[PDB]
Amino acid sequence: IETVPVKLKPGMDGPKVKQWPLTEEKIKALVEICTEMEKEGKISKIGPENPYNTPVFAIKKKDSTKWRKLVDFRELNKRTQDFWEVQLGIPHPAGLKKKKSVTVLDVGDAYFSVPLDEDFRKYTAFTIPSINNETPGIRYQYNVLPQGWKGSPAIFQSSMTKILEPFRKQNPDIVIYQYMDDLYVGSDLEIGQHRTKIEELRQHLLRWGLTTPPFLWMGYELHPDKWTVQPIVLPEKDSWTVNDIQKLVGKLNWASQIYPGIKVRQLCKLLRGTKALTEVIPLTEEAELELAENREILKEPVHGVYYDPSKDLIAEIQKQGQGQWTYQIYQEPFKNLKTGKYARTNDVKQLTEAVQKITTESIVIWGKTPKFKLPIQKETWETWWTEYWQATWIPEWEFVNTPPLVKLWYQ
Amino acid sequence: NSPISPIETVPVKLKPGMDGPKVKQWPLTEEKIKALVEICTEMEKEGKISKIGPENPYNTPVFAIKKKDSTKWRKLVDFRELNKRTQDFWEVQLGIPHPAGLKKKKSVTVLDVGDAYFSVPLDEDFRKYTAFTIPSINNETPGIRYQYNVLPQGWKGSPAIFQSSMTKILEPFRKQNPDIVIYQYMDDLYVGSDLEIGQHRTKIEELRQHLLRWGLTTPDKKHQKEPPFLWMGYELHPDKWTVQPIVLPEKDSWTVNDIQKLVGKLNWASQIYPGIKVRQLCKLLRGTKALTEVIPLTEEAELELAENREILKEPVHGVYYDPSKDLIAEIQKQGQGQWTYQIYQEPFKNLKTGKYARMRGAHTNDVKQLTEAVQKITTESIVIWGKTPKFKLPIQKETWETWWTEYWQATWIPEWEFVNTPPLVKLWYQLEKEPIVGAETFYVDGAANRETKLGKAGYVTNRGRQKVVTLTDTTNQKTELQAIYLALQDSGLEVNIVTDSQYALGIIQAQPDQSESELVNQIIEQLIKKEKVYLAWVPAHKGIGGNEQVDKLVSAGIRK
Ligand SMILES: N#Cc1cc(Cl)cc(Oc2c(Br)ccc(CNC(=O)c3[nH]c(N)nc3Cl)c2F)c1
Ligand SMILES: [Mg+2]
Ligand SMILES: [Mg+2]
Ligand SMILES: [Mg+2]
Repeated sequence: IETVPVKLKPGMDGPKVKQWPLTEEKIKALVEICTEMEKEGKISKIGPENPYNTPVFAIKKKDSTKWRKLVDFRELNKRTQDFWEVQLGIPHPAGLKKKKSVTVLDVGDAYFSVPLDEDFRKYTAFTIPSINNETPGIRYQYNVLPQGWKGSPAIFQSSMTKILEPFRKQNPDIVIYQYMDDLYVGSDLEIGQHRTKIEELRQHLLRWGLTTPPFLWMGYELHPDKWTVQPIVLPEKDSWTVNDIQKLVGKLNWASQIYPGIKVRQLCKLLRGTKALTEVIPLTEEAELELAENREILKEPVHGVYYDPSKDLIAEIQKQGQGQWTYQIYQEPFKNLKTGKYARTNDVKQLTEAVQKITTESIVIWGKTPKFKLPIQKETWETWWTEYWQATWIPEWEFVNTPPLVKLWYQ
Repeated sequence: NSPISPIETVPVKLKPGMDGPKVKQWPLTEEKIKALVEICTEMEKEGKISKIGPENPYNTPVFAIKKKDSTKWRKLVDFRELNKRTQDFWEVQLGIPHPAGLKKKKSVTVLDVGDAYFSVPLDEDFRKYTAFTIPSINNETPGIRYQYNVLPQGWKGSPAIFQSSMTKILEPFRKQNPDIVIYQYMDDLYVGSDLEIGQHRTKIEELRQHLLRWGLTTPDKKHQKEPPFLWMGYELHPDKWTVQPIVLPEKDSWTVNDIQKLVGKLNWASQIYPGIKVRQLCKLLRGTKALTEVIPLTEEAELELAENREILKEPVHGVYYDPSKDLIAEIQKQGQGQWTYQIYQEPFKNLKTGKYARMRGAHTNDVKQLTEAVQKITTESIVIWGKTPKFKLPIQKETWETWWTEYWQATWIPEWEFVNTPPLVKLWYQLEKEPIVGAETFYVDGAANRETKLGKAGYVTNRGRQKVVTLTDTTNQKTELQAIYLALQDSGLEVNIVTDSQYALGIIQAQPDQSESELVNQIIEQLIKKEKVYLAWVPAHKGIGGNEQVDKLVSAGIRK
């Protein structure tokens, strides 16, 4: 089991990221987990000559009551990008998103049997903090491929290929894609048969010593062929006020930055003069046709917008109320690659659910996670997100307060 | 002299690509040279340093200093250059213990480690970089060169390597005495047990002997300090803690220096004295004079300072923490952006107090501020106690509900209850969801010339009114707000307003009750006086009726 050498992005040094405060419950969980990992040889205590740090958290597995350690390798991942993307890049299959069902299987346990390059171990340092700074934090580094580092599947790739070879050969129309600690397995089979194949796959994995409804933000399976447009939708009324038309024109105006063809000339003609907002304006036949044409446009996709693999994805999310959230993924603004809605607690719980759902979709569609613009105070998110987080990855995010009418225009 | 620990050394590197320091030694007075020879001879005998030859090419300057009314010489090594070239280490402490987080113990003992750094060995491979040279008289001949065998004073790695050494040394003691609490802080150990006083003193002796087996000396029973412990600006007593005495000077003339020092002391006091305020005192420092310039106290600053003296006239203490009980946090509004809080487990025996002021953003309301305060206290509690408090808040459940469900940001206050402690947090107006029948519709707009900074604000209305006011040294943003303000002034109790300013709309939709902008404050005053206000947006320059006509009105002479 010779290790694979790993270089950082030349000129970059390792991560030095502050450990965020943890509740006692989570500190105790982590101490217990890490003690067992240390015994098994997966990690080792380190001394102060290691200046590096990566935050750790504890989350709940599945719909299970067992604690799981989540390491936030976002920084290390950014600093090792030439390694896992250029050098050992896992290609992403375009057929996955076209399958009727896709099942997500956690294979993170595979990594702990593969030694980590000795010169790289230092960059995987992490700290278990104490309460009230009673004692210095407990410091460890990894001796094995760690869960959450994009390098680990990059390195484990050739092993995963051997593991999956008989299964892929016997099932040539099933698509299997690895992203970070998970496998995504898609078929066009009837669901019973699909699940029978998944159980078969599990047995193959089991033979390599990998002994792998849970979430509210997704079901047993994903159904990506189901995912279809969230059209900007225009209201339908038998009576129109000046205020209603003004609303409509504002919505159409902003719709026209995304969709070509959108016209408002005729609708604005109806607003000539300085009118009372509640005055009823009967639509002339011209305005009616303009409105009809606009509806047709909004039902169809946007000509000319394509994913660019050299560019980051961005996701924006709006709170719509009554447990509803809207979202758009783009790379250049107004050039929406995908829009949608997540529905049905508290605000922070629901938002973490939407984020996990949107990221999963994005993995399936592009093999990349978006950077989220989250409508919430930074500290509130940082305090609470781990209470509800169940994914083994963590997308990039930043915090915005982007009112007002961007919300109106998506529902 | 003293033991050097037989603990394993920490391996230490220079930063990649860099070599050790080679800084020239300056000639020294005969006096200083003689002092250093005596000092280094004794340090060498005690194993702290060793003689080396001209074979080692490294050097750091050395100096000797003896104070003017004193006979004791000291050696000073200037490790600035070695420090610049030494690797980064893990940070020593992410924070310091808050006394309110301490759990009360029957007996507490403080043990300070004597000559801490000098009792820990330095990595053998790194010692060469610590070389220094006592020069000969008038640098005629070769100097006497030495290197360190132990952690030097002022070297970058000493604090961290000392801490990790102490951590390792303590590990087996902790493993065998899980009941005993031992805080590590700098060269100190603070050691608490609930043992009877006889068995506690026995365990302290066992600890001292354990530490001695590892080359670390500590004070014996006789020399050990007794409570209350004066520690980092706190007093720690057997069943309470507080801040050390705060002296608030009486002065004819306050310097900026005096005012800065006062505010610092008041801020320190606020962690246990409830309701301390510093807002008016802080306002005085928002100038640009510095140091010894005299700032006259304003009346509001005099009133604030007087109220603080009253708060501080009699001692106040906090209690320690009991982990088997919930933490309860209460917050009150003190007015003008100031908030104060107390945290207790049994009413009303505070573990600690605090204040929150922060203006987040240009414009805000009390519901947002309260939420921010709650967030701050929540984080502080996780840090000090490892759990979140239950809150008691001066806002009705219905008010909170209306706000969060309608607001566009995700919010989540954890477990809380309304407490009727006026002033209560509320919202002071609300915008209509629908346009108002029988109300005049105003179409407002503002324009400003970027070159001249002149502008116009104005309205037209469906009842045929119009008005334009001229403005100077303004901006497009300000003119758009000026226009809304005009419409509010000139309208009756119910009014519909149509703006093309997303900026204005965003500000007003968030129901601000306070602003850094006087204009926004004037608009809020009007909004509260109205019975019904409907505010709507339209895109600019689309020939939308009403908006088109006010646009032409305010652009005249300003923009084409
Ligand atoms: N100097 C000092 C110092 C600083 C800190 Cl942060 C802690 C410290 O010792 C304590 C420890 Br260990 C544990 C609890 C407390 C709070 N005080 C007591 O429990 C206490 N009990 C008794 N008998 N005296 C004192 Cl003081 C402790 F004070 C001593
Ligand atoms: Mg305008
Ligand atoms: Mg303008
Ligand atoms: Mg305009």
